[PDB]
Amino acid sequence: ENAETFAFQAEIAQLMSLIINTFYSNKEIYLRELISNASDALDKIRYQALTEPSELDTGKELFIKITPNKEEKTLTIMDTGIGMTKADLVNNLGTIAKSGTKAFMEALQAGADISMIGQFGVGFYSAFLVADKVVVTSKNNDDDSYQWESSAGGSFVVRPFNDPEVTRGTKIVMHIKEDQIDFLEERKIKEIVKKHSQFIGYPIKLVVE
Amino acid sequence: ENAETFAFQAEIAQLMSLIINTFYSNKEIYLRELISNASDALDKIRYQALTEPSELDTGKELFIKITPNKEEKTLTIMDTGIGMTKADLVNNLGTIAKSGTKAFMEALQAGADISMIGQFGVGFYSAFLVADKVVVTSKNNDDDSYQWESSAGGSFVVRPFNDPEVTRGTKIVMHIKEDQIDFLEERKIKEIVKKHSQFIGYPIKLVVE
Ligand SMILES: Nc1ncnc2c1ncn2[C@@H]1O[C@H](COP(=O)(O)OP(=O)(O)O)[C@@H](O)[C@H]1O
Ligand SMILES: Nc1ncnc2c1ncn2[C@@H]1O[C@H](COP(=O)(O)OP(=O)(O)O)[C@@H](O)[C@H]1O
Ligand SMILES: [Zn+2]
Ligand SMILES: [Zn+2]
Ligand SMILES: [Zn+2]
Ligand SMILES: [Zn+2]
Ligand SMILES: [Zn+2]
Ligand SMILES: [Zn+2]
Ligand SMILES: [Zn+2]
Ligand SMILES: [Zn+2]
Ligand SMILES: [Zn+2]
Ligand SMILES: [Zn+2]
Repeated sequence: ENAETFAFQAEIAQLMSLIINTFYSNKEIYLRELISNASDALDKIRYQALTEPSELDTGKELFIKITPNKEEKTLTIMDTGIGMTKADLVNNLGTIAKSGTKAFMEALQAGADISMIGQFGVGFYSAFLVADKVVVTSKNNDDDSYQWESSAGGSFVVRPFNDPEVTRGTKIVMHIKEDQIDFLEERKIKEIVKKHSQFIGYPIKLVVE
Repeated sequence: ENAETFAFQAEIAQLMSLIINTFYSNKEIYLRELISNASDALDKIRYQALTEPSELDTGKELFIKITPNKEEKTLTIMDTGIGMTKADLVNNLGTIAKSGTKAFMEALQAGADISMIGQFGVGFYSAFLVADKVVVTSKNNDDDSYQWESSAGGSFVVRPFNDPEVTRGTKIVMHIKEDQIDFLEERKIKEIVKKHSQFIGYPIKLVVE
């Protein structure tokens, strides 16, 4: 079937614009948030396999892999976690109100740090701190493989998409803003993971390109 | 199926090598060769539709589209020509010897201009003058959609791949070398097309991304 275009719930769109359009000095927290989302997805498939071992027929190895691509100005974060169905992508990454959204916009306006984002249940949108466009390819055992994509602007699209690397899990491809390309450096990624994601229970693989 | 890997026939591998590893000025002829190939593919479907109009059920509009992406350092040339089956990709872009290959290598080493490539029946490999990697998505009415990819290793891969943009024809994505990013400029492209591809009988659309 075709690409379908969804609107972001209104407060999510406002938060996005505020995220993209306001200077923050502490942008590195996007990586903490996305790694923390991958870890939760990994937990969920790990616990599921304790009663249902065949949920790992789509891949036993549980990990996160980070791939900076300086030539193309993309940062990719992939995990072999539970993945998201078409409905999860539509429901969890844009259309449904989140209770923390509006509160976080108000906290930011009052001068709170951007690093609080995860506490408000909207950590995924930290990707827009460093990215102009974000593409999410995801395959859950209960659905076919789909792709969510948004350049902000109040809407996102979801289309069918098969990636032979994603047999179960989520690949997030961030298209890095010109003023944020520092985050594509091997050394910078290593430092941020080492300093802010040192307690994650899965291997984090960093591949250079 | 999944990805299959194919060795280039020996002389083609040697020609690709000579082409990537020797400095040539007049690299700009790659665009002329690729457009000429697109124009041939357009002609073939055009003539086919004269007796089998249902060959145009997969798209009536006959054109070429050029898309530079400076961010991603890619240049895309796309046509709605006859397209290539899996077998065409495998047979016509690498595995079968062409009689002009060796003759072209010796002509090059004897100092002939790179612009003569087309006259030797090997115009396609001019893409590797400006690109490190070339990815070809093609769909022919007699087969499923497939993708050919090479970084000139002495081999190429062919995998299944659907691109909603290609319902019939061919899309060439060139990953442009660091020193050749000038070819991504709107001004330069138009000027190369205006001077060297002047008499092509199909619309050539340029889209700036
Ligand atoms: N890597 C992922 N794999 C599976 N689902 C994810 C992934 N990243 C995000 N999601 C889904 O998107 C939702 C929103 O993420 P986020 O905005 O970080 O909020 P939170 O993690 O606080 O729930 C998650 O709860 C989860 O359902
Ligand atoms: N855009 C295209 N669409 C369909 N077939 C193509 C395309 N480009 C190249 N090919 C196939 O690859 C072959 C090799 O092309 P090339 O190396 O330029 O040689 P020639 O064009 O002299 O045949 C072509 O003959 C054609 O069969
Ligand atoms: Zn989160
Ligand atoms: Zn199930
Ligand atoms: Zn479904
Ligand atoms: Zn990009
Ligand atoms: Zn800097
Ligand atoms: Zn430091
Ligand atoms: Zn830090
Ligand atoms: Zn040709
Ligand atoms: Zn590239
Ligand atoms: Zn010229």
